[PDB]
Amino acid sequence: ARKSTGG
Amino acid sequence: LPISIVNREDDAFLNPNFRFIDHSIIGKNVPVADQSFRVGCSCASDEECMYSTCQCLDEMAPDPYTRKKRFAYYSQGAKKGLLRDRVLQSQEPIYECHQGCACSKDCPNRVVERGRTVPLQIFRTKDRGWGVKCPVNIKRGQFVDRYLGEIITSEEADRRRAESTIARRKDVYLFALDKFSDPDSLDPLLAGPLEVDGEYMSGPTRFINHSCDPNMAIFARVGDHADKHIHDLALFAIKDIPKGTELTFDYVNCLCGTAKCRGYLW
Ligand SMILES: Nc1ncnc2c1ncn2[C@@H]1O[C@H](CSCC[C@H](N)C(=O)O)[C@@H](O)[C@H]1O
Ligand SMILES: [Zn+2]
Ligand SMILES: [Zn+2]
Ligand SMILES: [Zn+2]
Ligand SMILES: [Zn+2]
Repeated sequence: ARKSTGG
Repeated sequence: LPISIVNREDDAFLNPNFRFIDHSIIGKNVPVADQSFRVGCSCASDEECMYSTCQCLDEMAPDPYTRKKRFAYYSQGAKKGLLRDRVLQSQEPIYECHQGCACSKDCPNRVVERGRTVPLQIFRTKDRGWGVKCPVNIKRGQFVDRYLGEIITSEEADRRRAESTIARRKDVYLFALDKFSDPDSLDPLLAGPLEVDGEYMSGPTRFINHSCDPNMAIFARVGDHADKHIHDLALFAIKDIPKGTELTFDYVNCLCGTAKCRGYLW
């Protein structure tokens, strides 16, 4: 997978 | 501000191929807007870049105016230079200054810019492999370090994600620069979503383990204002942290003790 930043 | 590695009881060591870098590195198929539309602030101074007069915080909304302070960091308490609580809880991008403004090194709104100010120590936990802990206290709101690596595009990533996720190592190290998406748507210029990968090049934060009740969180730090599709990834302490406690953060926001454990990661 991958690291993220959303909300 | 030295990195130290410690491994008690394992025979593992850092791969001789891994490399430590101070600044991220762009891959070749990624964007670099013209130095022709770059804007910093003329302030004189120182600054006095803590008030709305500075063009660096336009997008930052408010015998008659206021003529109040607004730059997302505290200006004078024992918490000076620490992330405002308004920004912690509210997770709005941090608009910081850069090499385009008429302000210098201490410009109160250039924290992430200055880089890490606390010494870190990688140590070998037992279950989750390597992990990170700090040899000195870290008050909540504090800036630990930022996530680095090699900036790339969604397609080339798709390339590695599967080429890897299929035949070998699962250890994922790709962070997506998506605060703005988606727104625007358409275409413008031329053409009608590119990422940062630090498997073979990165900073200490490359070793922080995921948790479901993290003591740290990541925020986007923006500068040029054209350089925002490739925004910095800042790791801020969301709560006070004793020494020797393993830095953690939710990879999206599993062997984590966390009673609130969301099942798995990602
Ligand atoms: N909460 C968690 N649960 C399971 N695996 C985790 C985890 N946090 C980190 N990892 C591991 O770490 C990888 C991402 S990067 C973490 C660095 C790793 N500890 C190292 O020694 O290089 C994940 O793919 C997984 O293999
Ligand atoms: Zn400034
Ligand atoms: Zn300014
Ligand atoms: Zn500025
Ligand atoms: Zn968990």
